[PDB]
Amino acid sequence: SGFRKMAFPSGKVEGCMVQVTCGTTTLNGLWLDDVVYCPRHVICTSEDMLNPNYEDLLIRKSNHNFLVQAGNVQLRVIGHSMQNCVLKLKVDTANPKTPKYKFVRIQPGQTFSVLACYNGSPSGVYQCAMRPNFTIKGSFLNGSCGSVGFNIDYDCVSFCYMHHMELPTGVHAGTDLEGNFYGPFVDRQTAQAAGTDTTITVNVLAWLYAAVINGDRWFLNRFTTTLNDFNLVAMKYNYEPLTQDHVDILGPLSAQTGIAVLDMCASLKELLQNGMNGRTILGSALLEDEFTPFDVVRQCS
Amino acid sequence: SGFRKMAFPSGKVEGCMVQVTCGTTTLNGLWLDDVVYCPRHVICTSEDMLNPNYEDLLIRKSNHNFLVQAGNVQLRVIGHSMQNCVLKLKVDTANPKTPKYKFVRIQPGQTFSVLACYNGSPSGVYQCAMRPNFTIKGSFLNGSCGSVGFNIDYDCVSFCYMHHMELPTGVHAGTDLEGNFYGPFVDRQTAQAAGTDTTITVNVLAWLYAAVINGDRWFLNRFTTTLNDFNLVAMKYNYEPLTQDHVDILGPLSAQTGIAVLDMCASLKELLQNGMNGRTILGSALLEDEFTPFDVVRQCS
Repeated sequence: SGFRKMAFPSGKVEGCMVQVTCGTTTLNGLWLDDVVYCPRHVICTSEDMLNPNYEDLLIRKSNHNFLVQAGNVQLRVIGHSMQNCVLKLKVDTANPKTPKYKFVRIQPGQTFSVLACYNGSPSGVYQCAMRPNFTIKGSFLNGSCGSVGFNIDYDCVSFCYMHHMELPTGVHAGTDLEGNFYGPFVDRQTAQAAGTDTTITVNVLAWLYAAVINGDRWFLNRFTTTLNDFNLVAMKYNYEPLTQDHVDILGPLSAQTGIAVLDMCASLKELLQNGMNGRTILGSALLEDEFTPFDVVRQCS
Repeated sequence: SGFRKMAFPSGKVEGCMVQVTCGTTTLNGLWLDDVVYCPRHVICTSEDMLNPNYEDLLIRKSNHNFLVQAGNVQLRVIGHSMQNCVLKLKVDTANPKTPKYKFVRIQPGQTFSVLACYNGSPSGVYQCAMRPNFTIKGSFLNGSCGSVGFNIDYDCVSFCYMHHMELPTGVHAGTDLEGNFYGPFVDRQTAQAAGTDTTITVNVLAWLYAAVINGDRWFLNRFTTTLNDFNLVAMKYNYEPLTQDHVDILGPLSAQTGIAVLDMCASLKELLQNGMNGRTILGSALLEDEFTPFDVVRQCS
């Protein structure tokens, strides 16, 4: 028993992290087979970051401009190209630790593990959720660009995030591994900022189910509500709307506990309207929305 | 920027996890060089767990009674012995992925990463603090015994915890890797329960410093307090006493922020006496005590 925010074991990804240096700019890259993936902004300095033309900047580079280091061993770059906001550097050695992998793009409200790296060296691992406004609330210091986010399913690593930049509010923005940004952000210095965010309702409900499974029941009540009346309270408190597909995804948890989804929605309505009155749920005094129904099932089998 | 509960990258430990089976009991073991370490209660069934004599039970076993599996490869057991509550199984193959390691015992209030495993297969990684009552608030399902806790310092893994059992309140108890339990617990079925716990004051203060570093300042005030008057409020709210050594450990954080330790103690006193009034600190509505001063410095450089 117990319920903890848990990352995937990171070993399969640790074996893929390298350091990429271009000029005086160093950051992290992802070495899969004979290709290294990294943020394209490794090819410019701060003067270019104000208004960069990356097609121009890349044409002015050669293979020998890129230093790739996997631990001690320097990897020889034999080709370079750009795919959207990611740079692909072909190297003359296939990574012998390449896991089975896929490049997948995730949806807002889904979670993934982040392996924070500096200078190609992993430093820590933690879970993130993609917020509805396409930012993540991570922990990234200078040098962490190119750190990746991933999920693991039966020894296949699904890479979903590469870190590119920090926004003024301290949240983080990046791309999928095809180089396409999550959200309306760009890899240049503008006044860009995170848009308004909302709470992921289906995840809050999943976490209330986790709490019941772990013996927290004080917030339960005899009432039920309709989907429609619940959603009127959702909008008032800046929660995302709940759909029938959400109800269906919550099915297995509702079955394991015996509490119908719309029964739990009544509890959430009262928590939103009255607060907690000094009590806690799974050790939180706030309603937590960064656990998916899948995350809960994984720990509550 | 940002501040997140972060585990150490787990790859070095993943390469050491094996499955140990004895009869119908299977759990996790730790394979370092040519020795496998696991909880000794793998050698008994439920009838023995009520009042086991482990010296008797081990004398009745032979090497061929132990099945050790590292992935697919079965490891041949050529020796067995008991050290306190851990079983040591000598095998005929040295683990080629053995990292540099040490066996260290940690202090209450210190943190470590847990690699949750099932059937020798890692499933997730998360941070834990050793509570003052020598329990941890982990996430462990059936089959997770023998999962280990560790810290990493410059590619040396310091193993500090092996998981043995769950207590009635849902918290967890285990041993160091020499087999010596943390706290007053035993590996048999008694009515044992966690003792009263307290809040780790130095860690709460470290986390308030993290918050200031990340731009949370609303709880600061112009006041200072003495160590003695602070400690009178500590006892009232079930906080551990603060010592001069604690003040010294908080030195670097106090220097980076410009807020003297006893200045921050005044803020903690007011947070304890008045609450938060609907505000949050680093996204928590509760005061968090599972980050050490070291954990904070690691993310706030």
